[PDB]
Amino acid sequence: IPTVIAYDIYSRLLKDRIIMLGSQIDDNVANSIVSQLLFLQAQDSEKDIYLYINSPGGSVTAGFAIYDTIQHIKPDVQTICIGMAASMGSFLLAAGAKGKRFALPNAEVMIHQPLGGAQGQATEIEIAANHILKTREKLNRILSERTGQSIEKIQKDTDRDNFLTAEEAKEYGLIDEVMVPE
Amino acid sequence: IPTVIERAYDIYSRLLKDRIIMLGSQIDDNVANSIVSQLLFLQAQDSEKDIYLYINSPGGSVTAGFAIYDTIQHIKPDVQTICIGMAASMGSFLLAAGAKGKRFALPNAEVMIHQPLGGAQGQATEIEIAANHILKTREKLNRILSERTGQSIEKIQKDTDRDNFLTAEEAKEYGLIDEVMVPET
Amino acid sequence: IPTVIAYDIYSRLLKDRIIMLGSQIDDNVANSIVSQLLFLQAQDSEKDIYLYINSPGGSVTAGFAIYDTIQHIKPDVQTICIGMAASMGSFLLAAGAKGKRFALPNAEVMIHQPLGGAQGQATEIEIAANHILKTREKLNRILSERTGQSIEKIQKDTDRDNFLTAEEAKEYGLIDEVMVPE
Amino acid sequence: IPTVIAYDIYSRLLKDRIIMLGSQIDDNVANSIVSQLLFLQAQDSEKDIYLYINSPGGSVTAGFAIYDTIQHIKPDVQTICIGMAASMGSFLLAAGAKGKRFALPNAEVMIHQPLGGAQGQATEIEIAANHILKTREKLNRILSERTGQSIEKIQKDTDRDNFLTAEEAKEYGLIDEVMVPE
Amino acid sequence: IPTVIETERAYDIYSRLLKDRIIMLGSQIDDNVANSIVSQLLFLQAQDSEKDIYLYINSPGGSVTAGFAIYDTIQHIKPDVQTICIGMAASMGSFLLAAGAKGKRFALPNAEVMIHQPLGGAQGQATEIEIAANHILKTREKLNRILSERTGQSIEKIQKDTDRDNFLTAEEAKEYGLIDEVMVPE
Amino acid sequence: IPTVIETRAYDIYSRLLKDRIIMLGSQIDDNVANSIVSQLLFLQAQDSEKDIYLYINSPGGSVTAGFAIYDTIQHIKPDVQTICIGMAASMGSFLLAAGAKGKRFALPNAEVMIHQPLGGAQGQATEIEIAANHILKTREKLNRILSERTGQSIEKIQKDTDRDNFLTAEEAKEYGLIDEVMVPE
Amino acid sequence: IPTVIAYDIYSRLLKDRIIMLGSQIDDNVANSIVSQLLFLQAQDSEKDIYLYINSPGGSVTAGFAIYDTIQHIKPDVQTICIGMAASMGSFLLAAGAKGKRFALPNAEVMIHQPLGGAQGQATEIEIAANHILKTREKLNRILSERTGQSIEKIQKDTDRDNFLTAEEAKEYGLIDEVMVPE
Amino acid sequence: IPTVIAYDIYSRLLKDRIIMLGSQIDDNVANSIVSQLLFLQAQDSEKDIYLYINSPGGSVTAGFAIYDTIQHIKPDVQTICIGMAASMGSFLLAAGAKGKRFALPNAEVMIHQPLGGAQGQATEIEIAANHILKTREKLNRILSERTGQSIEKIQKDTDRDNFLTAEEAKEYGLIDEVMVPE
Amino acid sequence: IPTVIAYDIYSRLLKDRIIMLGSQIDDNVANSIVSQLLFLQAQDSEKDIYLYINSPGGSVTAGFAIYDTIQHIKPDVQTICIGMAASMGSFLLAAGAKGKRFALPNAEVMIHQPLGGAQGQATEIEIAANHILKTREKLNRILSERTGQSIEKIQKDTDRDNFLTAEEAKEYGLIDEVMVPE
Ligand SMILES: C[C@H]1C(=O)N(Cc2cccc3ccccc23)C[C@@H]2N(C(=O)NCc3ccc(F)cc3)CCC(=O)N21
Ligand SMILES: C[C@H]1C(=O)N(Cc2cccc3ccccc23)C[C@@H]2N(C(=O)NCc3ccc(F)cc3)CCC(=O)N21
Ligand SMILES: C[C@H]1C(=O)N(Cc2cccc3ccccc23)C[C@@H]2N(C(=O)NCc3ccc(F)cc3)CCC(=O)N21
Ligand SMILES: C[C@H]1C(=O)N(Cc2cccc3ccccc23)C[C@@H]2N(C(=O)NCc3ccc(F)cc3)CCC(=O)N21
Ligand SMILES: C[C@H]1C(=O)N(Cc2cccc3ccccc23)C[C@@H]2N(C(=O)NCc3ccc(F)cc3)CCC(=O)N21
Ligand SMILES: C[C@H]1C(=O)N(Cc2cccc3ccccc23)C[C@@H]2N(C(=O)NCc3ccc(F)cc3)CCC(=O)N21
Ligand SMILES: C[C@H]1C(=O)N(Cc2cccc3ccccc23)C[C@@H]2N(C(=O)NCc3ccc(F)cc3)CCC(=O)N21
Ligand SMILES: C[C@H]1C(=O)N(Cc2cccc3ccccc23)C[C@@H]2N(C(=O)NCc3ccc(F)cc3)CCC(=O)N21
Ligand SMILES: C[C@H]1C(=O)N(Cc2cccc3ccccc23)C[C@@H]2N(C(=O)NCc3ccc(F)cc3)CCC(=O)N21
Ligand SMILES: C[C@H]1C(=O)N(Cc2cccc3ccccc23)C[C@@H]2N(C(=O)NCc3ccc(F)cc3)CCC(=O)N21
Repeated sequence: IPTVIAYDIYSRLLKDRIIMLGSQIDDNVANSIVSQLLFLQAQDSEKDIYLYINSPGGSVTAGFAIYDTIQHIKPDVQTICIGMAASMGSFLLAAGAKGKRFALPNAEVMIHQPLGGAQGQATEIEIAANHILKTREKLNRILSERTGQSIEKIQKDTDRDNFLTAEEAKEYGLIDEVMVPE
Repeated sequence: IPTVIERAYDIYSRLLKDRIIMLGSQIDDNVANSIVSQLLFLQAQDSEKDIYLYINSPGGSVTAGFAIYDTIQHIKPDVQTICIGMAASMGSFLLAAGAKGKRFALPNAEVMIHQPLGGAQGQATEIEIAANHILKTREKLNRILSERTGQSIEKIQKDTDRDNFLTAEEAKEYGLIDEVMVPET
Repeated sequence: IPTVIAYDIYSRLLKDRIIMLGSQIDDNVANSIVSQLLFLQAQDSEKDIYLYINSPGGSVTAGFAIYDTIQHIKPDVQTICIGMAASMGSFLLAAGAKGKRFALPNAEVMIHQPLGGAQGQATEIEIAANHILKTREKLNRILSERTGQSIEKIQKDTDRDNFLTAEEAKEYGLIDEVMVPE
Repeated sequence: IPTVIAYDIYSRLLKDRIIMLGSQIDDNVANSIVSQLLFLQAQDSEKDIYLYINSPGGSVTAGFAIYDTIQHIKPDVQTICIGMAASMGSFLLAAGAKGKRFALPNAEVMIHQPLGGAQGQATEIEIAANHILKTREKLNRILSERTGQSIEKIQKDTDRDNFLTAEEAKEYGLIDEVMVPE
Repeated sequence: IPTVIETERAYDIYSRLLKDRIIMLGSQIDDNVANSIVSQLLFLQAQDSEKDIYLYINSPGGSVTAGFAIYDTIQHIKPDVQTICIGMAASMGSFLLAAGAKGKRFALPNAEVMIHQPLGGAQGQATEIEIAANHILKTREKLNRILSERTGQSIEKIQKDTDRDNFLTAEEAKEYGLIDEVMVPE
Repeated sequence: IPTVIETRAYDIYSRLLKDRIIMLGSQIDDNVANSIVSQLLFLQAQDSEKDIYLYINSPGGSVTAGFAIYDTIQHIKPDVQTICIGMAASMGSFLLAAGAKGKRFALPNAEVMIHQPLGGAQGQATEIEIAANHILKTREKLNRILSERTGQSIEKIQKDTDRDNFLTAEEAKEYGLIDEVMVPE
Repeated sequence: IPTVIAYDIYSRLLKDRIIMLGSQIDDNVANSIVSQLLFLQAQDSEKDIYLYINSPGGSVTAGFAIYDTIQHIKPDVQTICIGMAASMGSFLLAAGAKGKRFALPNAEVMIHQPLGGAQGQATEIEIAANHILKTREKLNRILSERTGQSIEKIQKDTDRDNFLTAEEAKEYGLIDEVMVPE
Repeated sequence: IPTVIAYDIYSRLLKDRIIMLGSQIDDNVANSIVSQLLFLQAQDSEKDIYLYINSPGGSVTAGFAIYDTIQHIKPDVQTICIGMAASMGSFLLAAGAKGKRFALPNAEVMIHQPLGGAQGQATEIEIAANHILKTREKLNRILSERTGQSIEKIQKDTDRDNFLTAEEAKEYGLIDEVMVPE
Repeated sequence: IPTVIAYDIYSRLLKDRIIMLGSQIDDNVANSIVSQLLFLQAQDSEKDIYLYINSPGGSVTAGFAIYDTIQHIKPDVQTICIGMAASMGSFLLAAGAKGKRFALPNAEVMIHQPLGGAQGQATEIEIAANHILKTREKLNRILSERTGQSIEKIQKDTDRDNFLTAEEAKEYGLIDEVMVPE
């Protein structure tokens, strides 16, 4: 990772209120992004923040740590998909400030239902199944609110992996604009 | 495994000549296929004479256990069940499935009952299908166990929530067996 | 495996025209079952054969080796599900002689779409995908013929794992009768 | 982990009296949090401290190192659940200053009985069982004091994994308020 | 394993011993070993319900439930089952040595007998560990009660003497009541 | 591990060491002992009169590494307070008991565990005898010191450490392993 | 292993009352040798048995199973070392009938103390040590009786690995004669 | 391994007094060869035995079990090297009856010093070193007697791997004749 | 490893002429200790150096690098055993300046013969054995000189692991004094 003069390149972007979500979402990545959001709010509660998303998704609870911190803070958080946003990464792309959710033209967006597992006694499997179904209902309700699509349509469209172009993601309501090059 | 000469037989084949079938391992499809074949063979040799099913098993596959269960109910001879050592999980289900009045345990045998085990990985809807299947399987097992023990389905559900170890005398009181086979002085 | 006097127990059942399909279906299992079917036809071309099925399925081509040998020979092949018939095992259960397909009352039948995999260049993945889709069409067409259900219904009902009781399998047309105990 | 100007982002939050419990609880995590608590008390014995919790739980003794240090020091320790608090993480959430325990709206709280293991001679297994049962009695007694729920209710409600929404965690007495976004 | 031919029938050496009513318990006790020994005991009872059976024990023990399959079959059948320890009888092997017909439990002079409490494990939730602990404690109570009956020692003494590995010579096993006689060479 | 900067940058543990707090927060091996011994000797050189605070959250470990720490504590002039937070087990509980008389503490929910030493021996009969004699002499040395520091008899310590023995903070005070439970205001 | 006509070659030697101890001594080898000794006594109570020893030793309890069976039975058991007899193998060589213990001229005999191990609590290590020391005292006392050497000399001479030629083994009293070729 | 009518091919050769040493020499191979030698002596004490050698050698004590049994029995044992005789295999080739040691023309003979290992305390390494040096002295003394070469020459010529043609092995005195084809 | 103000704790002790030998002795540890000794001689050729020993020993040549550097330099090197000094660690403890070799009261000292290994040809094993025996003679001669015990006594007392208390090590001549606490 190069240095500019001294900042590593990512720390230099954070100085200009750009946060990089560029990996699988796990608790470490979420804790870092949450801390960056809270720090940027403290530096300036009015100026936009820019969340770059190039992520295959990951942990749903880690993604909700980021989601709730975005909604909590005062500054608008713009989202921009570059490369790919899949699964919980596409959920966070849709969670950006209204009118300020973007993708570049060749970015890939993918939506699908949550994944998990359960081993053990029948009653333990039932608890695990009830939990993942309730988690899917929670994700679909918020995605319905942020896209304008019905919960029934989101349920059908996420039954299996669903790949969208940037223009399809705009038509769906996951983003507001394709950022076309000059 | 030793051989006896009467015809030369391995010791298990010699017991099968006297209508004794050994369920002495974890229940998998291979064990079930062997026991099903033995039951059908013994019915063909003599449709009236009892068969003796020895059980020393920690259980195993529910579907493999139902292959044995359904074959026992299908054939004409009574199938006596005897628990020696241990009958756990699907092994205790099969012990309870013997001919009425002919389900036994020796005095220091261990019987254990509990809910079925399994697992699922994948999409939420795949986990839901797997959960619904294992819950329906537990309902099926509990209904039959209620019929064969005389206990209510509600009681069987409570009593199998966790591992429940029974002595031979406790298994008789519960209705999983009819008698403890006490040794002659 | 016990001996009866001298036959191993499975060879004794074959003397009474009973074939055991009691394992995952691979080429070795199929080759054995095909050989047994051809031998039994040669011993007596008129007397029924009994195919016991307790199988989680397996290879589709190995299953079609058994299916085509059943249809080729002159004797009726009865099928009986004891324990479980899943995937290609349920296909073979449905392939028995009309009126002579059975299950015992607590036997489990499961139907679902074929599984596979492909790695490599885009064009290699396309060839593999086209092959498994054509295989699914072939399975569904034959299952429609043997059950009386439409291809559209079979496609919907096999999208995910679908567990049937013996009575449900009779209602579906996968078997003719539940063999209830005296 | 980015730098702000020089602090790593987590060290910058600690300058504003924010401690991150963002991983599984082991002795290393506990020792670090204990040290941070004692340092912040020394800097200012009156000003609140903020404990962020995004944790699946972990070691009960490591969790009690954190619990007893929170109760020992003079400043109030606010707790906030973001993402998830499970097992000993939910215990620590409930341990925050009365009136200053929070969750964000989509945070997950899970409560369950302690896990462990025992191998060896019958008398060794008896010692291990008695120890884990006494540990569960200690956890339930403290959680009863902090939630207002009876020990009998906590015992029943933690027999298996019990997932709570933020609002359910407030109703239970694990938190005081859901921190709703403006 | 060698073959012997008697005039003509060919036997592996262990099958030839079984023809003379000798059963070999010569390995760790698991369900497969127990199923074989149980089958041999039932077969020998059917061949002759009156003639003694000889159970050779050279075993480090093993599964308690597999051992109780053997124990209960010994008590069930009509013939006396002599037990003889050669080499070693440890843990559930020493329990089976003590279970032979009264007056017909033997050891050769340099055989090792070891007694100790049962071993096991549990992993999982507190309530699962409690169920596992209660089960192994009840199993130890059952073992100790039977060993008290077969040796003449009190349950309190058996509990103390099996807290840790306790190695006995053949003569010490006789003094304890685990065997009746040391078979001293002529 | 976070850094604190005072108008000097310290990792948080180095900042605690500036206030004479040493962290024994892991399994005791030679590396941990060498670090703690160096810290004790440095703190004595900085101030020979001011108390040192040894935080203990440890499952124990090496007996010889623990005796490196024990002997350094007794050697130096300053009193070393000991405080158990979380857990002190095995050699960690021995070191808790080794703090300055009247200055051994535990927080209320801390766990203390005492047990006999663990080890191994492999080889010829005479090599096993040497190893056994050594671990028995090591146990007697530990028990003699624990008797001195708790006021309990060697025979009581031997009985109470035969198997794992878990104590609450209040039980550890009653036993003489600590002087006070540090109750919160 | 070749067949002679039908016996495998070892079974043909057993017909002539020759038992082969030709491997490491474990419980399986001891059970086999014990069974062979008891069978040979039953076939002929008067005729000598020949125990061939080419063994590096092994389990002390398995070796004592063989030793006690040799002393129990009525026939004399000659011992002959060919190749090597080490550790418990040399103990069994010395245990043959008085006057009928042999080695061929280039055979190797090795004597040494018993090996073992213990891991666990100090009291467990003490029990293990006391047991191996008592086992060594028993072995050395029997070797003193069968060689004519003092217990003190046997203890000194077995402290470390001690290799003997056939002639040295005769001089020591471990064998009676070197079987020199015609 | 084919059957002739019924014998496996090696058992058929043993019926004509031919023993195959065709593998690495370990105790199992030695025990088998010793048993075959003793059986053939019992069938006919006067008729020659033929020992085929195609072996890379192996255990020195296992080789001495074979060597001493050859010298013990009354029949002459011819040796024939076909393929290769190395290390203890070349020692056994040289041990055949005087005038009846052969090789086929393209057979390879290799001689070299014994191999072993020693691990542990200085005094244990010393015992192991003294043992392997004494073993080498024993091998060299016998090879000197059987070849007519000096012990000093054999020591020098076996310091490293020394490969001989059949004709060179005859010149050395390891064999008596090269068996040239008709 | 903590910092004091800036030095890591071990570098701060080196500033006060204290060298820590606190691990197994390998070439890396020896090279570091040798460098520290040469640096301290340069900093002050007259002032004592303090070598702390808590070591299970290790490489004999690495230990002799340390030993010879101690004897080469002008300053007295005090040695102090804390925790344990075993094998080459106890050799180095005995190598400190006469009158300035110490142990704390509960420190363990263990002496024993050198360990090693050799695998290969007889002549390679002989070279390895002669080397380890010469190494033991060199160690014993120096230990006799430094303790005042005879070489014969040192040989007997190091045949097996020999554990000494601090007081016993003083009686033996391995240290001069037990450093008793005030
Ligand atoms: C265009 C707009 C926006 O959409 N982004 C999102 C974004 C994030 C990461 C990578 C991107 C790549 C391509 C396109 C947009 C990317 C950030 C950008 N910002 C800047 O470029 N700021 C100067 C700046 C950048 C880096 C730096 F180190 C210093 C200054 C902040 C001000 C602003 O309006 N924007
Ligand atoms: C709102 C309140 C609170 O609940 N927290 C907890 C908290 C912790 C971690 C992440 C969170 C994310 C979302 C919401 C609360 C979060 C900390 C916060 N603090 C600040 O935001 N302080 C400015 C600040 C932050 C970071 C920084 F680097 C400099 C200043 C301290 C003063 C205070 O009242 N609060
Ligand atoms: C009842 C009917 C049938 O449905 N089967 C299928 C079947 C196969 C495998 C296991 C089964 C278990 C339970 C129920 C049916 C089973 C075989 C059977 N046959 C026999 O039982 N024949 C005597 C026989 C069996 C075995 C044997 F070794 C000798 C004879 C052939 C004649 C016939 O009509 N039937
Ligand atoms: C029909 C024709 C043929 O195409 N085959 C090939 C074949 C091979 C293997 C499996 C097959 C399965 C299905 C269809 C053909 C199969 C062999 C068959 N033969 C027999 O069926 N011969 C009786 C026979 C079979 C087996 C047996 F054990 C005894 C007799 C030899 C005589 C002959 O013309 N044929
Ligand atoms: C109360 C007393 C004591 O018992 N300890 C032990 C201790 C050690 C580790 C964690 C603990 C957690 C909870 C309770 C006691 C803990 C240290 C403490 N000290 C301080 O708190 N000193 C200010 C201080 C701390 C850290 C820091 F970075 C700066 C100053 C030194 C002065 C003193 O009397 N004490
Ligand atoms: C007593 C009754 C019974 O409950 N069993 C069940 C049983 C099965 C396996 C092991 C057992 C061990 C202990 C006790 C019962 C055991 C079988 C037995 N049978 C026999 O013993 N038959 C003679 C026989 C057995 C074996 C053999 F090889 C030859 C004949 C069939 C006739 C009969 O009524 N019984
Ligand atoms: C007492 C004497 C001695 O025997 N040692 C050896 C020693 C080494 C390592 C750990 C030990 C633990 C306990 C006992 C002795 C220990 C070093 C000590 N020195 C000091 O303590 N010097 C102040 C000092 C220490 C550390 C530091 F960072 C700064 C100054 C140098 C001056 C001196 O005479 N001594
Ligand atoms: C002496 C007595 C007894 O205690 N045993 C137990 C025993 C079992 C296994 C190995 C043993 C080794 C040493 C000593 C006893 C051993 C069996 C023996 N039996 C025989 O020896 N029977 C002839 C016989 C044996 C083997 C054979 F193949 C044919 C016949 C049955 C008749 C009898 O009273 N006894
Ligand atoms: C010479 C004497 C003896 O010391 N042995 C021991 C022995 C055992 C194994 C390998 C040996 C190799 C070399 C030298 C002795 C060997 C057995 C031999 N016996 C025979 O040779 N018996 C004929 C025989 C052997 C094998 C066979 F298959 C048929 C007959 C039994 C009768 C007898 O006195 N002896
Ligand atoms: C004695 C002579 C020499 O043979 N060496 C080689 C040497 C190298 C490494 C380790 C050694 C250990 C023991 C003995 C020699 C060692 C270097 C030494 N030098 C110094 O000691 N220079 C002061 C110096 C050393 C280290 C330091 F950090 C500062 C100054 C340079 C000047 C010189 O003549 N010599």
